[PDB]
Amino acid sequence: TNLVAEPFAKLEQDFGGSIGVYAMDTGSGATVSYRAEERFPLCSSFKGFLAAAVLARSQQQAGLLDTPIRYGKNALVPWSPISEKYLTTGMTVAELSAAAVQYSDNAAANLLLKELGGPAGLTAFMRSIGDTTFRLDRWELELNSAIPGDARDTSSPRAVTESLQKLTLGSALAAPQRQQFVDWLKGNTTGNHRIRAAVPADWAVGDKTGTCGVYGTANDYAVVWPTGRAPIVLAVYTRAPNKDDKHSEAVIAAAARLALEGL
Ligand SMILES: C[C@H](CS)C(=O)N[C@@H](B(O)O)c1ccc(F)cc1
Repeated sequence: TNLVAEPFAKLEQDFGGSIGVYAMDTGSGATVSYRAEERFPLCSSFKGFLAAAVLARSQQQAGLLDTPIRYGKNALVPWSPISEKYLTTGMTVAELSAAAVQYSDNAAANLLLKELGGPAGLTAFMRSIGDTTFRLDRWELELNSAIPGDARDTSSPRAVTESLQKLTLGSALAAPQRQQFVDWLKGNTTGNHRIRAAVPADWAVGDKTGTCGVYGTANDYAVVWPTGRAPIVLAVYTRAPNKDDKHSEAVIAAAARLALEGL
């Protein structure tokens, strides 16, 4: 819990919806929590964990990452800029994972989900590193419905942070695989106005965003490297109760700030 929750409550009330935060200092063990136990839509942030499910297989399947995929045009659901660009060449499993992570590429996420046996398969992976909260049920783009109280395609900020720590900094992935996942996260292009905007620009960050396009539901999670110190892992999710509600990158940044300053 949190005995100085007031800063977050005010931010949430001003926003009009739900804020969800869970931050961990790996070095000290300190944590900041606000609706950290409550379910929020993953939207696109599942793609980070997806690439990690991929990097995990690649430890048993050699050359999985270099495997080209010659996808067709009807793989190209909206918001697939990298896939769209590379339609004519195809793309490797690695490049798909990269584009999944750093551009939120929709088609590339679906192509990887297929290689792993769909949402249930990604969900199996996360159960296998100790996440009993995460569940992916659907593909892009239906998984973005963000319907109030729908448990499909949801996790909790703390289980997202705890899983992210396992895959980037602990033992769930082999050291190189682990380095590749952190490197993919560090090259993200979509998170500049969210958690990154709350960090001092001297700290290395890798993050993955999600944006459902409805119900003011948007999110981001991150590993952040302070000067001289163990890294911080955090997740900041949002939703709102009207379909019409606009999400807010500012609130995600602000809530991340409050977590970082809490720590
Ligand atoms: C409707 C929404 C676009 S607003 C969508 O279909 N997918 C989300 B995703 O978060 O799952 C998304 C958002 C931004 C991107 F650049 C890529 C993907």
